[PDB]
Amino acid sequence: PSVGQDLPPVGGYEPVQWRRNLPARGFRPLVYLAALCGICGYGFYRALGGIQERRELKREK
Amino acid sequence: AIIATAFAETVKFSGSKQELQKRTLALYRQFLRGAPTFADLYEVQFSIPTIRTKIRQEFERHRFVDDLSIQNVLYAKGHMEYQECINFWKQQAQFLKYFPEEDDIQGRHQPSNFVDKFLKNRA
Amino acid sequence: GVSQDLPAGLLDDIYMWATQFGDRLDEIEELLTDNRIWKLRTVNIGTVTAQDALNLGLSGPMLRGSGIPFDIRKNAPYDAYDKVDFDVPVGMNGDCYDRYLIRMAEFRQSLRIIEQCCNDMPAGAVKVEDFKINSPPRNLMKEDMEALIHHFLLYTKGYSVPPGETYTAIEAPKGEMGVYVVSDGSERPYKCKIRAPGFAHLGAFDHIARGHFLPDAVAIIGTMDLVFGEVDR
Amino acid sequence: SSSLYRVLRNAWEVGPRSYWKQLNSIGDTKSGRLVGTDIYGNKFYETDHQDEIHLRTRYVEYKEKDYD
Amino acid sequence: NIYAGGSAAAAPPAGFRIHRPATWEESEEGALSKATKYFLLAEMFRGLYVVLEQFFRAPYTIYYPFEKGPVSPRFRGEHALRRYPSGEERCIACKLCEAICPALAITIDAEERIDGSRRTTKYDIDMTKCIYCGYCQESCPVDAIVETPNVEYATETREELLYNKEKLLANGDKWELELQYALDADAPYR
Amino acid sequence: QSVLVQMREGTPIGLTGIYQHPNPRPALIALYEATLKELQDKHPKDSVYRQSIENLTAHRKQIVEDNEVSEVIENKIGAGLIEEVVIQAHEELELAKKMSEWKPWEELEEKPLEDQWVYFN
Amino acid sequence: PSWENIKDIRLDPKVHVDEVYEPIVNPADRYLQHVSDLHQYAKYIMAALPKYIQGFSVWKDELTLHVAPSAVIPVTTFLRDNTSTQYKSIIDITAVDYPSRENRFEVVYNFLSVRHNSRIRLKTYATEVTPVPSITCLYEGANWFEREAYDMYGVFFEGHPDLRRIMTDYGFEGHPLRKDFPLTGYTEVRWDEEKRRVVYEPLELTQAFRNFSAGSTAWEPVGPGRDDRPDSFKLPTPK
Amino acid sequence: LPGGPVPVFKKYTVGSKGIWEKLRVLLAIAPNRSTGNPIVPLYRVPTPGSRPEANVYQDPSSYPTNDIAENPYWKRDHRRAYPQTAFFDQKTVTGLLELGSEATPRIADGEAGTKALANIANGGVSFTQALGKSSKDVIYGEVLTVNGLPPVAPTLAPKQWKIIEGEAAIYPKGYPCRTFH
Amino acid sequence: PFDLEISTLLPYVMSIYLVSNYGFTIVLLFLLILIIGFVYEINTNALKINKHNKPNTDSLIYK
Ligand SMILES: CCCCCCCCCCCC(=O)OC[C@H](COP(=O)(O)OCC[N+](C)(C)C)OC(=O)CCCCCCCCCCC
Ligand SMILES: CCCCCCCCCCCC(=O)OC[C@H](COP(=O)(O)OCC[N+](C)(C)C)OC(=O)CCCCCCCCCCC
Ligand code: SF4
Ligand code: SF4
Repeated sequence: PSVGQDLPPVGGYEPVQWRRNLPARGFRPLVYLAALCGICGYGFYRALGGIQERRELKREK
Repeated sequence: AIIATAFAETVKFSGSKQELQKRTLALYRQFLRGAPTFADLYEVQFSIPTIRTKIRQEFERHRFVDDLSIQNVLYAKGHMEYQECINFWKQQAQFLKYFPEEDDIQGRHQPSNFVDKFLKNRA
Repeated sequence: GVSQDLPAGLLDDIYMWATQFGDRLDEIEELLTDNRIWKLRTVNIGTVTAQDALNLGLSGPMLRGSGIPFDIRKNAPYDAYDKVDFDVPVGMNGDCYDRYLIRMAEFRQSLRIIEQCCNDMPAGAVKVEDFKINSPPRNLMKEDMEALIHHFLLYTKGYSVPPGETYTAIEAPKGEMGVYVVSDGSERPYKCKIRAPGFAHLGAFDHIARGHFLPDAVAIIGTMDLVFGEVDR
Repeated sequence: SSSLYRVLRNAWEVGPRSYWKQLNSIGDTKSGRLVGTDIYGNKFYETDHQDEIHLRTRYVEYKEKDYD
Repeated sequence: NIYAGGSAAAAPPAGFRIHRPATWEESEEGALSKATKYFLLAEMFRGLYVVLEQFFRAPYTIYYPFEKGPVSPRFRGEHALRRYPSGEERCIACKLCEAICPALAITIDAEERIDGSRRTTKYDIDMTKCIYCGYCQESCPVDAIVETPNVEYATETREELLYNKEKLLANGDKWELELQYALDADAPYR
Repeated sequence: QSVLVQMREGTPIGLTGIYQHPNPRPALIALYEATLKELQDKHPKDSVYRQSIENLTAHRKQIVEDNEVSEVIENKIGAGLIEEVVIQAHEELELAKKMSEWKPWEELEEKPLEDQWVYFN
Repeated sequence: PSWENIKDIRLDPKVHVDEVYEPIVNPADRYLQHVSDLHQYAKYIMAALPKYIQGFSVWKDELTLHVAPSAVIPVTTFLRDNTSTQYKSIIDITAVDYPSRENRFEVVYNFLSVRHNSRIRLKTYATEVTPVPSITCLYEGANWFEREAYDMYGVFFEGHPDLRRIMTDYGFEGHPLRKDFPLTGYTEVRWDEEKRRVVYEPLELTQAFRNFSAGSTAWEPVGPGRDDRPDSFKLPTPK
Repeated sequence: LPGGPVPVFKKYTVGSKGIWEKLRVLLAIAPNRSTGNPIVPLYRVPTPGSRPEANVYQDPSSYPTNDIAENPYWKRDHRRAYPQTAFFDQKTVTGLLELGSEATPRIADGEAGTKALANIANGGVSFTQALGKSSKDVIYGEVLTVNGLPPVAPTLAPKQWKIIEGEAAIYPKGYPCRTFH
Repeated sequence: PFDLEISTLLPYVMSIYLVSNYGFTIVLLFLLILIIGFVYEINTNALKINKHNKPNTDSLIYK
């Protein structure tokens, strides 16, 4: 006889996760490069516009 | 362990006594050249000729050994002790195992006769 | 056998741990496996050819780093590992990176063992049947004259082993660890000897670590897994 | 958890004098329910609250400035 | 069939041959797509975002003199010589704790006392060579010495760490309410 | 002539340090024929060693002579991959060359003592 | 789909047997067919090298070849090189002293063919001063093992680069795992205040070692036991 | 595929609640990841010193061994039924090659057969002479295998490997570690 | 010699408006004369330390 022991459930446990859970996340790399070139080029727009404005200010002074 | 340590020798057993005599001769030469290195290396208090006379005395211990096989194990142990001493693996506290009586006088009341041994029942 | 029975509610607990550990180890895998720094620091470091891994006496994750499919719990199984289903990871290049990738998957296979043994645990006795090699329960030895005699003798004197010699080797996570014991026939072993797995690994250090740089003499220590209770004793 | 709202609401529940005493005592702010007192004199508390990690539930408030 | 000799049914498995490693030209990724991951450090940023997620979660630390960690009743700490109900020393000097102790910490002298009962004159444990195996507790038939779950008794001298009969009877005095809780949950499993 | 037994650089293979060996079977059958010829010339025909390695390499050489492709002969041989098999046939060739110097079919030169080989009954 | 609405494991029907049934069987019975195969293999190995193999013993799927010391190197090469054997990996090699024998130490070699999944043992002998030759020219991994078997046992390995002590003190005089060497040893260590170094002194204990081997059984505790020898490899009774 | 990703409500971890769960499904790499902390009412309640199962516990045993009356212990001891080391000299193998075996005895005239045994027992013939005198059928029956090949180094339970290649593998294609089953 | 260029580019960056269209081309030519010495350096692999951990290139030719 064996009373008072720990035993598994009669239906068993549910299955655990032992596979690798590494899902690929992010946009495509061409999306990040296109976004990079867009952010950069808009920055160059504002920067070179400000340089020309500062040149006209230097003319006035 | 392809390559061996610097001052190593592959252990090899000689069937003639005169080859063993040549090897112990070469080994005394190797200890005796390396005694200034030992005095520098272990930062000892005394002079180099005391190391050299310790080396002579430790060969004076085993001079009248007859058995070639026992001479062979004795040679191999001596070369291992040389390889430990020259490579600085032994430290100064185990280098000075070799000099127990020089470093300090242990005290008064050295028992020599039966009576002084008896009064302390050999301590 | 075993010292004593499990506590009353541990089997429902090892499951609750396993369910979250499966995710807690995916996360450690993220910043090492596809780190370019951790990759570059461990790519052709510690390369062991498969014919040199045998002459050096290397085993476990270092022999299975180098291509050879051998592990004791599948090849010569013991302690109910035959009844439990799992797979084995074995690298292909002898580097420190395939010794790394096979450790990362033996976590997975071990969690698979824990689940399959939580589900399939039977009932019954936990120590061996007889009281001439391990002690009676304290319920019984306070009632039984025979069992009090056996209890009082297994601790003053001990049990006696038949005269013989054995080398029994299992697979520690460090690699193959065995013990060679010579039994007198008395109740003390005439001779014991552990074969430390890391002893042969540290003994194979200068065969591998020639020609590497000084930083790469340290990431090779971490793969041969030197805990040093093994190597000297 | 490590939020500011938890330390704020426990500071409100425990009260400012016992807040200052628990702050000189521990770094945390804890609200318990007085399970009992010691023969040496050490009040013990147990925590109901939902946002408590495992092994955080029970604690001692000592009596002496020098505690063991 | 029949195998050669040097030959079992451990042939190579079906598929033990590797495939040749792919050249650069037989790859599905473009050069621009691959090198965007190269110069924009993609998986480095992924591993960065992992530990940024870990910044915003609950720590594990418990505060030690105010909150203690886990205890099972089987746990072992310092030693204690228990007493019977109505106060009797329980140690019948059977020397079984001495005979089993794997590090030879126990030393006992035993004499028949005035009652004619068998008791220990001297009981002693060296706690500097005790290894906490619990064989001394497993071996005693009267269950006279036990392991209390106290680990907080660290000292400043060695002399204090040598426990005679009197220190252990005072421990088995002090912890008896607690050892009740331990042996109510352990004694079926022993 | 000279023969190759193990590539130490080339197309990779499942084992580390081994690589793919070009033309395994002519090297294999020539290494076999060298084992057969030296073993027939230098060992006595009574001896059990000569008998079994002659039979063994005759069996292996028959399997190598029969089937045309690599993946089927390495299933019928029973050893590892054929690169590994060529290493083995090389190794038993060198063994059969050493045994003629050591001459082990002789009766044993160092008999043990009676006190030697006792183990507590 | 919440963590408060998760089911608990602790209340559910758990499996309950009234009574467990475990048949009883000798664990030596499962070996017997392989032990017979091991017998036939070892008889072949003795017939192949009759000059070098003095005996063998099969215990229970454990094979041991019994070989002279001047016969170490020719047997080991065979165990490496023959395709039927292929005992590539050295596992562990060590010594055991029987002080009652004239040749005091015996030196055991364990091998593992990872091809055939087989183990093998090779036992030779050596006295305190006479050697046994080293197999470290064959095996790159053996030499540390050989050298370990040096320091504990004093057994020599002729033809060994870097033979010296390992895993003992550097100035240590003696060979520890040896029956004449006492347990606690000869010396002890303290910090002398005067010389400002550690000093090595003769031994002295604050508690003496009490062995409890004095007081073992006076009844022969195990019998002779049965045998696993197959009917093919024991001598026929006449008629 | 049986051990694949399961969502985080089957994982016994303190997780999140309310609008902060909707926040962290957005700001995450994989949404089915626990936070590591065990649930306080579930994990280790009741504590091991206070269990209702310890009151009812009783020592386990199997039936043909806890039996009160049918077994005697000598039938079911196996420590005393240990087998011995089969130690074979060189001369007892000459006996097995020339006398024979108990399975196939090549001995007639047993009263003279004891004397035929006795000179080998004293060292009459040699082992190389025993191999040379032995017939080809004896050499190929008991020293060698029946085909004439050397006996393979025996293993107890042979293992046949099977490499798992597809989506059931532990690492996908491109990683230098393979699963071998 | 790379540091001395970076401090030689420092006079230009302050006068970049004055030398419009002309000092631009001179600084281009200056930087290009530097870049070809730099590609000499990267083609020789001067700063790279080799490893003498060669995996035994030479195969096993026998007899
Ligand atoms: C506080 C402001 C922080 C701003 C973040 C820093 C600069 C931006 C870096 C670009 C990374 C990125 O956001 O990429 C977006 C991708 C998710 O897209 P996907 O699921 O893989 O589908 C793409 C399928 N395609 C390819 C077919 C189109 O990655 C992630 O969200 C992972 C979590 C990073 C969260 C960073 C916080 C911003 C909230 C975004 C919630 C969606
Ligand atoms: C290799 C580089 C190729 C560049 C090709 C881009 C052509 C795009 C056409 C838009 C021009 C425009 O319309 O923007 C003109 C702007 C704003 O000037 P404004 O003040 O509004 O003009 C008023 C005229 N006044 C002053 C006489 C009154 O000026 C610029 O400089 C911004 C140009 C866009 C930035 C391009 C940078 C490209 C990235 C280079 C990364 C190193
Ligand atoms: S404590 Fe127990 S084992 Fe020790 S002497 Fe007392 S009764 Fe015996
Ligand atoms: S716990 Fe172990 S070492 Fe300590 S006294 Fe008990 S038996 Fe001895």
